[PDB]
Amino acid sequence: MYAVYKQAHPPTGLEFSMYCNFFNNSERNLVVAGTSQLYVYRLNRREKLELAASFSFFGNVMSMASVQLAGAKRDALLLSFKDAKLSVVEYDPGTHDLKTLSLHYFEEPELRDGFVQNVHTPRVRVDPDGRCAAMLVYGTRLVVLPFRSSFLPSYIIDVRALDEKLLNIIDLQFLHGYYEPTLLILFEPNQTWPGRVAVRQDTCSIVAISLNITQKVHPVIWSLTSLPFDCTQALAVPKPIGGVVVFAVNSLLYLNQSVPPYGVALNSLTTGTTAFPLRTQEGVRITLDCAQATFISYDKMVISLKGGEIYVLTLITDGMRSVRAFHFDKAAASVLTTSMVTMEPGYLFLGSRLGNSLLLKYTEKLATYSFEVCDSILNIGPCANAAVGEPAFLSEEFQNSPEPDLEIVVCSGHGKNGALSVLQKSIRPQVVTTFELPGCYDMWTVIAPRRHGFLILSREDSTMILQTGQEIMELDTSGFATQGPTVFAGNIGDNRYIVQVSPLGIRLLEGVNQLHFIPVAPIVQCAVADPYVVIMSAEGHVTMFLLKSDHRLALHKPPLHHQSKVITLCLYRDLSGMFTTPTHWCLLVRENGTMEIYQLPDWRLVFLVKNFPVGQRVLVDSPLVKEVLLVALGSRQSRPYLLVHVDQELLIYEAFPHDGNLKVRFKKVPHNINFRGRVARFRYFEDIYGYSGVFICGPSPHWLLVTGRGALRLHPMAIDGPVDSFAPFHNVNCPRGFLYFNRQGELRISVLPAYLSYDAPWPVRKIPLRCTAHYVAYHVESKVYAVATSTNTPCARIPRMTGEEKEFETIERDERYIHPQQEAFSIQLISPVSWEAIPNARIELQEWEHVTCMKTVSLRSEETVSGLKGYVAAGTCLMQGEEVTCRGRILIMDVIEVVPEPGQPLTKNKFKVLYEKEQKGPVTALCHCNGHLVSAIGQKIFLWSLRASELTGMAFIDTQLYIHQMISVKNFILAADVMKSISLLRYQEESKTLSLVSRDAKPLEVYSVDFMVDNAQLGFLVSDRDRNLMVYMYLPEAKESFGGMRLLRRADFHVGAHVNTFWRTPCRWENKHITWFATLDGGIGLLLPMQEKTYRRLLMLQNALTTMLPHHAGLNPRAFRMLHVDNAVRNVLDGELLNRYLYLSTMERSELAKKIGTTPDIILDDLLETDRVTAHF
Amino acid sequence: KTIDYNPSVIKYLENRIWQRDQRDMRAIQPDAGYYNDLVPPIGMLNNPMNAVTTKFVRTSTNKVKCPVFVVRWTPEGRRLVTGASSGEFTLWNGLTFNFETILQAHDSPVRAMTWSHNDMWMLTADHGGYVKYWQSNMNNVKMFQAHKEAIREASFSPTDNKFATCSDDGTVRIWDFLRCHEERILRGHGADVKCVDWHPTKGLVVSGSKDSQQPIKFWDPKTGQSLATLHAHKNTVMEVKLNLNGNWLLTASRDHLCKLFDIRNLKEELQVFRGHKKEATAVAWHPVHEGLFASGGSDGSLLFWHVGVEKEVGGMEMAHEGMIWSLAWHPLGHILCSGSNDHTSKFWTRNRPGDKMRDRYNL
Repeated sequence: MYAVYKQAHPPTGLEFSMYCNFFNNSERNLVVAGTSQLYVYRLNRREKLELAASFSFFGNVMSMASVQLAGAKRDALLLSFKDAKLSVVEYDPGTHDLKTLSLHYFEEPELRDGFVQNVHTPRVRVDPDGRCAAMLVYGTRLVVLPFRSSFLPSYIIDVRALDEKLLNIIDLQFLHGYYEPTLLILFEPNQTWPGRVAVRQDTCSIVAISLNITQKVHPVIWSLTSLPFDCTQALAVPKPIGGVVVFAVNSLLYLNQSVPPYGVALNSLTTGTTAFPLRTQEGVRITLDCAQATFISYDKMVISLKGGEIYVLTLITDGMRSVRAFHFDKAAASVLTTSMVTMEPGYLFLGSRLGNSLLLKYTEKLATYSFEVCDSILNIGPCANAAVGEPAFLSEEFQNSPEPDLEIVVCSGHGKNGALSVLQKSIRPQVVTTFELPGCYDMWTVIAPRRHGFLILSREDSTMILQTGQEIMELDTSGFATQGPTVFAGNIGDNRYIVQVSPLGIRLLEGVNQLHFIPVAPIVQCAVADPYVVIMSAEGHVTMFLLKSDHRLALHKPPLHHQSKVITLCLYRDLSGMFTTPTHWCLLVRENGTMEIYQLPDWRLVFLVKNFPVGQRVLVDSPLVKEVLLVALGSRQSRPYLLVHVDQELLIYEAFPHDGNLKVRFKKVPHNINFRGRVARFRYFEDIYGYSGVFICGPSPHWLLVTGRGALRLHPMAIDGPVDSFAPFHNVNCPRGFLYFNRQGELRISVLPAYLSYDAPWPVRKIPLRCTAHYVAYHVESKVYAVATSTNTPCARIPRMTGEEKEFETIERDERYIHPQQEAFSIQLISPVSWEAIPNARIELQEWEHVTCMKTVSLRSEETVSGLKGYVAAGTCLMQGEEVTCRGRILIMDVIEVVPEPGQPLTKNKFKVLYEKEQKGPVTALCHCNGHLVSAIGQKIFLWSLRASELTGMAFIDTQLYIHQMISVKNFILAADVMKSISLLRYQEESKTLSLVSRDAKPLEVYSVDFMVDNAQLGFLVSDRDRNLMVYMYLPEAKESFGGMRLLRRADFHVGAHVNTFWRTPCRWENKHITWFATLDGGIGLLLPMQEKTYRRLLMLQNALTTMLPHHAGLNPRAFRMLHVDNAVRNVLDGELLNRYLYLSTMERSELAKKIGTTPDIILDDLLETDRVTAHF
Repeated sequence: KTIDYNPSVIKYLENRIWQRDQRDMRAIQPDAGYYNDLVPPIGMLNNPMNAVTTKFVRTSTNKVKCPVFVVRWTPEGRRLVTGASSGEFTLWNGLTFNFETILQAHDSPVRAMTWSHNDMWMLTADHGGYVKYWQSNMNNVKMFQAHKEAIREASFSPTDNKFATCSDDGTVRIWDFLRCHEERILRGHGADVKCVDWHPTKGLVVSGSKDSQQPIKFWDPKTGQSLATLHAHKNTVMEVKLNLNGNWLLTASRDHLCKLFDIRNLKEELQVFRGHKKEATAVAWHPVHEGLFASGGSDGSLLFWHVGVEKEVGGMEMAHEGMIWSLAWHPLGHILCSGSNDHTSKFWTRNRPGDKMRDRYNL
C-alpha cells in the first residue's frame, strides 16, 4: 500500500535540441532536452561538448523553441508540457538556476471539444524575426503569443472556424520574408489511410495564414489543395529564396506562391497513389517518412533518413531566385536521430533517443561534403528487457561479504545502434596486493625521482616510511623523522622537493636526504600545495612558507586580523580559472561562522560569506566546520568545486562567474551521501585510470569524478566497509591506481577495473551488437547471457493460404523500388568474462519467426540435489500477415559446458536445445511455477510438465485476448493483457487444476507487471500505456470489491516514462523487497514499501514541499504525479521531491519542520534510511 | 480463410518499445509487400481512418435461413453468438468463421442481447417478453418475464447490478440483477419505446420512442423521475447510443438522419449525419477510436462516420443486401459484423495496403 518512488538513474535519450543564446548574447549553446530534463552544452576545442547546466522538471517536455525577446540580454526558452502548458523560462545570473518568465495554463473542458482522449501533442513555433510565437493546442486551437513587461496577452484562434475546414493538421511553420508573421499550416481536410488509396487518392493542403497581431484578424493567403496523401513535416526555406519544402513518404515538393508547384518523386510507389504532377529524381531511391532535416546557411539541406543515412539536398537555384531542380548525394551514415541542429558553421548535432547522440563535423570535398564523427554522448536507449546478473572478476579479498554482488544488463538502443548495456553501481576495486598494518591511521604517497616513491604512514607514536619500485619494501635510513607522528607530507615545487610536517618541526627533503629543518599550540593540519605552504596550529594561528631559490622555505607570517579563531584552511590555484579580481588563493573559515577567500601574495579579503556553516544554496560576498577543500576539476582544471564537512553532512558547491572582489558565486549541488590527530576526508587525486577528482572518505566512500564532459559524477564504494584513508598510487607492479586503508587496518594496493566507463552516471560498458536486442536472460549455472537479436533484411516473398498448402509470391517490381523489411531472429550467447559473443553458439530461427519472450525458466528435474535446473526458454511464432493462421513453437534451451577448442577459451559453453516443437497457436508468454512451464498459447494458458524429453499438458484456463506478460510466485500466476487487464491465477497442485482468482474489471492497456512485496502484503505492480504505476491487491474481506472477484488499486503514481522491466531484490525492513524498474526513456527507478507511521510523517512533508518551494518552469509536483490525467488513490511518495528536503539549508530545513510539527533530526532519520537500504547494484 | 489479429499485435508490441508516438511511426506504404507493418487500432491511435472496414470477409449464413436481429461479440473476442428470428443462438468462430454450435434460447425472435462489464453474464430478451441470463459457456440460468409485450433493447449500469428493459408497451422497467426484482417503472413516454442506453458513469437512462411529442426522454434510475426531454427527430428513433466517455449522445432515426448531442447541453445541437438515402436503423460506436462509428441503413447502406467531418468518411451504398438490424465491432477495433434482415450476416475488415479496391462493394 504505502510506498515511495525513488530514481536511481536519470533518463538518457534526447528528444529535442536547439542552438541559442542561453547564458549570454556573446556565445551560443547547444540546448538539448529529453524526457523531463534539460541540458545546456558548450563546445571546447579535438572538439568535445562540455556540460554547462542541467535542469530537471516535474513534467515531460513535449516541445521546445527559443525566441529572443525585445531588450533582453539572453534568449528565452519556450517549453511545452502535456495537456496544453506553455512555460517561458530564462537563465538567471546571480542565482544560477532557471528564472521562469511566464506560465500559460490552457487545459479547459471547452477547448478539448468533447474529446476526452488527448492524442495530439502541443507544438511551439516561433518567428524568424522574433515577432510572435504560436502553439497548436489539441490540434484544434492556435495560441498566439505576441511580443514587443515584455509579453502581450495571448488570444486563442479556433482552427476549424477558419476557411477550408482544417480538421487534421500535420505540421505548421512560420515562413520567411513576410512583414507580418505568416504561419504556414499543413493539414488534411479529408483524412485517409495508406492502404485505402483508391477512393481517396490525395488529400493534403496548405494554408499560409497571415496573422495581424494588432487587429487580431487573420486572412488566408496562398492555398494549395492537391498535395500527395502522405505528407510529413514542412520546412521553411530561408530568406534569400523563401518558400517551403514539404517532405512526403515517397516524394518531395517545393512550394511558393508565385512559382508553380515543383515536386519530384523518389521511388516508384507514386504510380497509382499520387496524381500530383511529379518528375523522376535521377539515380536516387529513398524514402522520407521519419526524416529530420535542417538548413545549412541557405540552399543546402542535410537530411537524416530512417536507417541513419545522411543526404545533402542542394536547391538548384536559377537567376530569378526560383527553383529548377533538386540534387542528392549519399554522404556518411550516422545515428537513428530524433533531432537535427546546425551549430557553428561546420558542425551538426544529432540528438537520438535510441543510440548515442553524437556531434558531426563537415567540410567540402575537393559542393560535396564529408562528415567526421566528434565525441558522442552516451545513451541507454529504450530499455526493453533487462536481466540481473553476477559479475565475473570480483577479487578474493571481497569474497565473504554478506550482501549479494550483482549487476544489471540492459537491452538498450534499437536497430543499427542496438546494443547491450552492462550497468553497475558502486565501484568494485581490483586488489592486487594487501597488507595488515595496525596502528597507522594516516597515509601519504609522494613522488620521488612520475611514479610514486615514498609511502608515508603516520602512527600515534612513530612514522613508517616505505620504499617502492619493483618490490615495495620498508625503509630504515634517515630522511623523514620517524620519532613521532607526521601531520602532512607532500611534494613542493614540481615533484622535486618533498615536504613533511611534524608537530614540532617542518622538514624539507629532496628524496632520501634531508635538506634542512624549520621549527615552529601543536600543528593540526597543513596545506602543502602550489609553491606556497600554510601551516595552522590548534589555537588558530596561521603561518605561511614559500620556496625561494638561491630552494629554501621562507617564513612569511600573514597579516591577519583574528576577531575569531580559524578552524580550517585550503589553498588553491587557477590553471584555467575564473577567479579574476595562475593565481593562488587561500580559503579560511573562522569560528564565528564565516568564510573568507584570500588572494595569496598579499592577504587582502576578497570574498566573504556572513553565515557560512548553515548550507545556503547560492553564496554572495559580504556549525562546527571540520574540513574544507577547493579543487579544480575537468578539462585543463577548469571548473572549481568547494567541498565542506559540517555536522556529519557533506555539502559541495560549484563555482560560476558573476560580476574589487571575486567575480564568482557558489551554487549548491544535490547529494545521496551522509556522513553518519586530524584525518583528512577530502583527498584529491589526479590521473587514476586517467580520471581526476576527489575521493571522499568516511562511513560511505564516494568517488567524485569530473571528466572532459564537465559533468559531476558521484560513485559510491560499499564493498570493504568504511574507508579511513586514501592516496593515489603509481608503481610498476601496480599501474595508475589507488591505495587505501580498510577499517580493520589492511592496506590495499588497488587498480580500478578497466572494462567499465566511469564517465556516465553509473559505470557502464556499452556493448554494440549492430542488431536489435530484444531479450536477455542470465543463466545462473555456468554464468552466461542469452540474447535474442534481430537484423533487417529486404523481403522478397508473400505467403498465402490456398487451402492445401502455403504458396509464396515473389515481390516482382520495378528496379526503382524500396523493399519491405523482413526481420530474421537469432539467439546469441554472451560471455561475462570478456563481453564478446561466444563463437559457434547461435540458434537461428525459421524464415519468418519472431521471439515473443525469453526468460530464465527454472523447471524441476530428477538429476540435481534440488529439483530445479534453470533452463532458458523462448516462445516464438511466425508473422506471415493476417490472412495466414499464426502458429508458434516453444524452444527450451540448456547451456552446457564442453571442452574448449584450442585457442578459444570462450567456447567452453554451447547451447543444447532439449525441446523444439511447433505448438497449436502462437506462444506469447512463458513462466515457471514450482517446476512447471506455464505458457500462454492464444486465448489459453497451458501449464506444462517437462519429462525426460517432452512437455505434458496438465491444466489450463480460457483467458482473454493477448496475454503478453506473465509472472508468478508460489503457485499464483499473474497475467497481463494487451487491452483488457491483469488477471491473477492460482494452481492447486494435488488436482491438476488451474483457476482464476480475481481480475481487474476495468479495461486497461498494460505494459508489464511485477510483485510489490511487503511482510505479508503482496501487491501487483502494473505499468500501463499512459505513463503510470498502480498496485492492485486481492482483498476478499473488503466490500468495495466483490467477494473474491475484483482487484482494487491501492497506490497510484504517474511516472513520467514507460516501464517494461521489473527486478525484485532483497533489502540491503524484515521482508520488504525493492521492486526495481528501468524506465523506457533511459532511467532506472525504485519502489520501496514502508510502514504507515513512517509514511504519514513524510506525506505531511511533501505537501509542504510542494507549495513552499519555487519549482522549475512553475510546475506542480502534485498534479504531475496524479494518475493518467497528464478516482486517484495516491499512496506513493515523490522521493525525488523528498530528496529536495536535503538540498534546503539547515535554517530553512528547520522552518518546514516547525510548520508541520516535528524536528528535522527525525526527518533526516526518516529520509536517509531510504537511501541506505537502497544501495544495491 | 482467416483474419488473424496476432501478427498485428506482435508487430505492435515490438514497435511499442522504440516508437513513442504516431509521429515517430514508420509509414506503411501502399504496396502489397508491406503486409507485416499492420498494427491494430491501438497502434495508430490518431488517423482513425484505419478502421474504416471496407474489405469483405465472409457471409455467415445458417441452414434454417432466419432473419437475424442481434449480433454481439463474446467479450474475449473468441466467438460470435447471433440472435435470429427463431430464437436460435448460432455461435460463429472468431478467426476462421466456419461454425461452432447452435442453440435454441427463446421461443420468440431475439430482440436484445448484451454482455456484462465482465465476462460473466449475458442478458437476452425476446419477442414474447422473457429475459434469461446466460453464463459464458452458454448455459441457461434463471429466467423470468419482464414485459407482457415485446422487449426491444436492454443495456445496463457501470456495474453488474441493475438492468433496464424497454418494450412495446411504452415502459422502461428497471430491474435488479440478483433478485430479478422490478425496481421501478418509467412511465410517461407517449408510445412504444425501442431503445435504451445506460450512461457509463453518471447513472442516466436515455430512451427512444415512436411518439413524436416525447421522442427522447432522459431518466433517473434512483428516483424514477424523467430528468429532461429532448426533441430531436421528426419520427421514430430507432437507436440511441452513448460513448464510453459519456459526453456524447448519438441518435439514429427514421428521418434519414443521425444526430450527436452533448448531454451537458441539450438546448443546442451538435452536427448531423446525412447520406443515408433510406432510414438509418443501427449504430455501433467504435471501441478504441473515440468519435468514429459505423451505421446501418434500411436499404443496406453501411456507412462509416467520424465526429468532426460533415460528409461521411466512406462506406457501402447498396452493397450489404437487405436491412441491417445490429452491428458489433470486435473488442479490437479491426473487424466488423452486420446483421441483415436477410437470412445472412457478413463480416467486414480493414483494407489491405496497396490493393486496388475494385470489387463489388467499393468500386
